[PDB]
Amino acid sequence: LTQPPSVSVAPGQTARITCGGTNIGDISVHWYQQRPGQAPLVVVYDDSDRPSGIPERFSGSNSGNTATLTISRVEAGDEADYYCQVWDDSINAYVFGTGTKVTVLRTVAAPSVFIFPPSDSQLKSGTASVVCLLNNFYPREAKVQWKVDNALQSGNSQESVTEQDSKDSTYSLSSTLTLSKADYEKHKVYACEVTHQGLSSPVTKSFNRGE
Amino acid sequence: LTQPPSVSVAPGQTARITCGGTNIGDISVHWYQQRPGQAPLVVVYDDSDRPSGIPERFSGSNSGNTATLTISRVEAGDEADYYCQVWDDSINAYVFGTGTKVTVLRTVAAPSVFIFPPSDSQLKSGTASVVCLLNNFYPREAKVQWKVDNALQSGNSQESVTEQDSKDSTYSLSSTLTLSKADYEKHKVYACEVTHQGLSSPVTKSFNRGE
Amino acid sequence: ARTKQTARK
Amino acid sequence: ARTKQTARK
Amino acid sequence: EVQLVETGGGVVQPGRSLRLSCTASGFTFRDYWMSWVRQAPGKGLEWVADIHQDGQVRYYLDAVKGRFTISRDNAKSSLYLQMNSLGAEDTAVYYCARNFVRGFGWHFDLWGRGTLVTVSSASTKGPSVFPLAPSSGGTAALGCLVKDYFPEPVTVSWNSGALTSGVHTFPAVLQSSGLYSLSSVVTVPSSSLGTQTYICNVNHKPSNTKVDKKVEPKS
Amino acid sequence: EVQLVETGGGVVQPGRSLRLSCTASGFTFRDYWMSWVRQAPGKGLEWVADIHQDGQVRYYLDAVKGRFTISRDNAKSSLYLQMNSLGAEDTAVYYCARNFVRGFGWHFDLWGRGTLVTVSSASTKGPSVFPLAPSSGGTAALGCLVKDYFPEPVTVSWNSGALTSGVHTFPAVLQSSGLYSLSSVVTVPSSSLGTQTYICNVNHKPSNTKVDKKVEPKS
Repeated sequence: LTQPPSVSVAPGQTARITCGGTNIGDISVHWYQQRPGQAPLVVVYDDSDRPSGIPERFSGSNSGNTATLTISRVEAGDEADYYCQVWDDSINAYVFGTGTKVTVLRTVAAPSVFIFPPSDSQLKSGTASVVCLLNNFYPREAKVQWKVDNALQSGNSQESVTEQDSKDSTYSLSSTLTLSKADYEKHKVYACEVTHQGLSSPVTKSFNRGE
Repeated sequence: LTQPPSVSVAPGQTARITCGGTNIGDISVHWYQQRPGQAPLVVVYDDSDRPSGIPERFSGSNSGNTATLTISRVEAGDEADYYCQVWDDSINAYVFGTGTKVTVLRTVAAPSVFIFPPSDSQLKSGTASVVCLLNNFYPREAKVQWKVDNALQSGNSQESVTEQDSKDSTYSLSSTLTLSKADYEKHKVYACEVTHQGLSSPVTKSFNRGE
Repeated sequence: ARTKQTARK
Repeated sequence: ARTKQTARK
Repeated sequence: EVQLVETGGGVVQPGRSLRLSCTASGFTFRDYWMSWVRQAPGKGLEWVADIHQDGQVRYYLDAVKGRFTISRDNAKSSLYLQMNSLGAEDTAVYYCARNFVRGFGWHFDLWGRGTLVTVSSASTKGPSVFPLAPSSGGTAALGCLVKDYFPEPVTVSWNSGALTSGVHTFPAVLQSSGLYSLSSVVTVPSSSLGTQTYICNVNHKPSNTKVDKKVEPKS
Repeated sequence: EVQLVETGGGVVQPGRSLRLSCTASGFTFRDYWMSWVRQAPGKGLEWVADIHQDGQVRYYLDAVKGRFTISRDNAKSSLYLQMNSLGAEDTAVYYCARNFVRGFGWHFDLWGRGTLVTVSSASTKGPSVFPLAPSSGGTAALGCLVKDYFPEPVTVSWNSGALTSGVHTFPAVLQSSGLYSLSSVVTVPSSSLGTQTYICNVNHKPSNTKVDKKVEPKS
């Protein structure tokens, strides 16, 4: 069953998530909400009924070749993947839609930047991990650049980004600079420079090794 | 759905009850047992499953245009009407078969005959009911003849017959002779004569009014 | 038939 | 559709 | 404990209305489709109507579409059948039934004992109960004669339910007067006629009539 | 109380076998069709198999027909999935799910939290946990660095579950060494750095590894 990969909507406004399939209107459609790392949860079943617990803002319809999940008065808590589902009596199989990520639009928000030196514990193993944290920002696009004794680093870092926070709709990001203990001790100043639309000019957090 | 009106079987032997309908084999069939004056009770559902409580002697099959309820090792307790049932998705209706009475064959058994005079209570209302009871006999066919002062009565009696007894497979019968109090007091000897295959010659029970 | 499908020709 | 029938062309 | 109980049956005039109630106990009523199924005297089961858990989606037998309304009150755990424009073809025992599909197919997995609706122009009439007194081989017979009631049904028990063995309650016969009559008898050991007390308990719900009668040998 | 709990996940070699168990609590297990549903990392839900209440009627996704066997033990309230001839396409979170039709359509009304099966030639490897120590506006950040484990997943909680506000546990990144690494951080008021104790609780079930680490400012 075919679903748009994503739908985004401003808070308080209405998200519409379609589920396409030939003559899907002829049978019952159900919808699951899945938060990242969580189990799917029924939010609408039998085309348009709601389990107890589920807010009245969730409604469904189903006709022709398209079932539709409608989320009114969208709030941050509604960020999730949504899957439609039918049962197919011709091959005795349950069939799922490909899923739709709902993103909630919010205002630009600047990251809080933090930098963390490698622990003493890790150094005794010959590896230095330097972690830069961008906390609670929006939009998701951000540029993190590492500098070591003011030398721009390349090819020795990796980034991870959270899913949209379920309360304030922001993202967070961690960047890890990995060096051998030997290369780490060769230099003094470890800097994380952050460029982002919430920042009028780049923000740099740094430390001097040995403090 | 089409069912034979009745099936009879000897104790310990096997009763087969068919349920006919076009392509009935393509869907699930269920079977209800109904004892006289009782609610229907599921004995086989989903073609061939048994609810808990139901003896393994009840089995079902379903194929082509005919579902079949099979009762093995039949006993008196299995006397009842049996109904098949499907659900019809083309008109959103439950559909029942016309039902099958199962009769258990047993040996000929002679009736116990009893006669009852009208009560004093009833006489004060101007009507005499004389009741003849044939208790626990087989087969069901019986001839009851009323005689009043040895005059064969006609047109003034009615009979009632029980369903097959659920323990000994017999029948019982009541015959009521109804007379006005005036005609009742005009005569002396009230007799009930019973002819039946369990009796080598007719059996007469009688009373003399006023005793 | 032991099937959840409901159609019957 | 809110129906117990299961067929879909 | 788990059970369905129909009320609201009895006589009703042709063209008039009657409403049946079904009271559910012992289970979570609002989780189930519920149905009415009927059976005319001596006839087969006939499906009448379904109602969805939330009370709006409803299905009807053609012959009652337009005249019958099925409804429910989950807060009261109750099912209703509003019957209008009744005719003789509607005369039947009406069963309340629970809908269930376990593995594969929808069926009825719980039934009420049913209530008889009689469509008739005639007034209800409660019965007169007369003793069938025993004549005093090792076995004596006694009983009650339940006479001249309308409509059906009458039920008879013996010693408030204690006496069940050897009881025969005959089908009613329709008398020339247009009223029904029924006998209930029971065979008991003769050696109890002077000892054991025998009371028949007659219930004619259509006329709200309940009669007990004790039966003796006379002299 | 009403719940499904999957076990038996972790790494498994291609061509080899793994058996998942699902333990049901809080409901009458034998009354329900039960199913397995899977989700490859970052992909959509995919139905795998159904099993009838009585354990014999079973349905399978084509891609697993012949290699997977679904079975159940009602006495144990347990669902099983025997997976053979595993390949990379079978790598996924496997969910235990209960089948139900209330009004009209069959769906899944109860899910387990799922267990990740990783098909890989490589041996399990538990993580090393290192502190991300806070630098001592009103808010300080601290956390744990969970390094060099395989396969996924790692879970991290803070103060045995007490600390949930302001926690961010990042998706793992796949390092050039072929091992995963993950950070979990939390922002707390600075005025607690000398007062409140902060312990990260790391669980790597595939290697049966559990590490707690307390994080301080240093000097």
